[PDB]
Amino acid sequence: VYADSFVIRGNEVSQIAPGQTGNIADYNYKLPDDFTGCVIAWNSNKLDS
Amino acid sequence: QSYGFRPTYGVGHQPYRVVVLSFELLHAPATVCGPKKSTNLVKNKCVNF
Amino acid sequence: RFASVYAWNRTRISNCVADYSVLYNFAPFFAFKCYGVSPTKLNDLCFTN
Ligand SMILES: *[C@@H]1O[C@H](CO)[C@@H](O[C@@H]2O[C@H](CO)[C@@H](O)[C@H](O)[C@H]2NC(C)=O)[C@H](O)[C@H]1NC(C)=O
Repeated sequence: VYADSFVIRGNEVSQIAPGQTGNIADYNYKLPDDFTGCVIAWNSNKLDS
Repeated sequence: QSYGFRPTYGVGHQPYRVVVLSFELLHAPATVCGPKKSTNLVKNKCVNF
Repeated sequence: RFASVYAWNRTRISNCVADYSVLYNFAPFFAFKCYGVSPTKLNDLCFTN
């Protein structure tokens, strides 16, 4: 099992998906189309402000 | 380039700490498993293995 | 002064090279769901209008 943790903006919280394209989705982290597993997202505006 | 955050930023610009779990469930030696109690092993009898 | 829903503000777009990647800073973008045209490789399409 592999876990990867980072931070992204709200408009791109759904940008991370297998085969998505944009800035992050193709330049900083992509998920392969056959990726199995899932992503976890929550707001950290209280702390990262 | 700078990726600063301000608490005055609204939804879609607040920081979103994202963690993704990647699995590799396939025919390969198992190391991570759930909390299923292993029972005694039986042979030559039809059993839901 | 965005128009009310009952009288929506329609705009004509003419000959132009429109980059659908610089607009990402123009709004919070709470939801960016899209139909048959995915926004991912949207900058590689030519439209009648
Ligand atoms: C619909 O289009 C725009 C979007 O709000 C409104 O604003 C003007 O649009 C014209 C083009 O049609 C531009 O040339 C102007 O620069 C825009 N601004 C102003 C202040 O005129 C337009 O008024 C809207 N039309 C309506 C509501 O009937």
